[PDB]
Amino acid sequence: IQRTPKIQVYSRHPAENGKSNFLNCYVSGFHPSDIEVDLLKNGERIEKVEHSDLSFSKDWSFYLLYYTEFTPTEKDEYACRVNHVTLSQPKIVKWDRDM
Amino acid sequence: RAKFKQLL
Amino acid sequence: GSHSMRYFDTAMSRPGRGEPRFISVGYVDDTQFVRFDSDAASPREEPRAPWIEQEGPEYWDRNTQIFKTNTQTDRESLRNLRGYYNQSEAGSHTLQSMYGCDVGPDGRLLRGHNQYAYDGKDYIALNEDLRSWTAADTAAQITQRKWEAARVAEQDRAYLEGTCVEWLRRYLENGKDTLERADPPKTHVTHHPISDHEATLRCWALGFYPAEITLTWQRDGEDQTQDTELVETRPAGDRTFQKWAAVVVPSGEEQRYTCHVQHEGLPKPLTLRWEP
Ligand code: NA
Repeated sequence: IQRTPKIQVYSRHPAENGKSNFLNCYVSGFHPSDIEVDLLKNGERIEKVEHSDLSFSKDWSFYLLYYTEFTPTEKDEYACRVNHVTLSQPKIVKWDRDM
Repeated sequence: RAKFKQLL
Repeated sequence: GSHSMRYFDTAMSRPGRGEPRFISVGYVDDTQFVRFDSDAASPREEPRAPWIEQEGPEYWDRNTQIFKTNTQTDRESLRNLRGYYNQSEAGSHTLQSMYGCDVGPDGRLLRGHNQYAYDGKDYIALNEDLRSWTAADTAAQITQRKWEAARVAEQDRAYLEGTCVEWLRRYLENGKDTLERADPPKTHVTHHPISDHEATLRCWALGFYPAEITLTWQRDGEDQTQDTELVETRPAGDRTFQKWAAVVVPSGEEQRYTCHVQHEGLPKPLTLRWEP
């Protein structure tokens, strides 16, 4: 009766340290639609993150894109934190340039 | 262009 | 060269937190062109595509009227569905619908769609004939008999064969520079050692539109479906999409693997290998 979200964290453009880009967290395949998504910079919530309009795939599972401008560096760590009824605790997925 | 939906 | 117009509607009750939220988002292929959200603070400006701007305020008014009526209809439908399933007033429930049409490169109707789901489960669908219904259960049979009595299929058919096709064709014309442009994937292969013994080959597709794409790995020319990790196609935020496919290969055997890419924007399909 419920479907847990898939989560991908990635950049809009190929990551280049020092160059402005967009950080994306795509949550998909979930049901029901209630969901909480944060983007993190060094463990802390990024403010004013925007998101797409609630839609779904032809199998009825919901998807949302959360996004914010960011300038990647060697040291800064980014991640996406997701909560949904199917999750006992928030799930954190780290941004990895190679994914 | 949207469609008028019907009552279920 | 084929295209689709589709509306994806979600109505969700929230007892104790006001009336059910209704949101309808309209797409031409993978381009959202309209949104109506009953929770939006100021409509407008709810987003609309550029090539929608030229249609004028009467067009906006008409669509807004339909969305507002749909909001009420879906709220009443949610009340009916609660009863059909003997459900309590305490829980949240979700009614979703998809409707619209597919056309070919010549703009002719391929088929229409009008179907629903309740709480994530298929509920009722207009059949491809645009005349008859398929109901999933005894609750949806109630809807089916109501829709049969009111000759609803006939109304849906008129929209799907008429309005839907005529407006999709218009949008395609007016938005031809984007809607009828396929952007091919930019592709490359990366190599990621796991151990002394094996490494991941990851084949990337970036910057493509529309979202439909085929990305596969072969070993010695044989499909590696079972051994390939294929992530879901994902939006970049600039209208384009991204995808990758990965295989784990034995050290030194990388040249036996080929990545294959098909997409509407490519003059011809790609074959790629790791290039160290
Ligand atoms: Na709906």
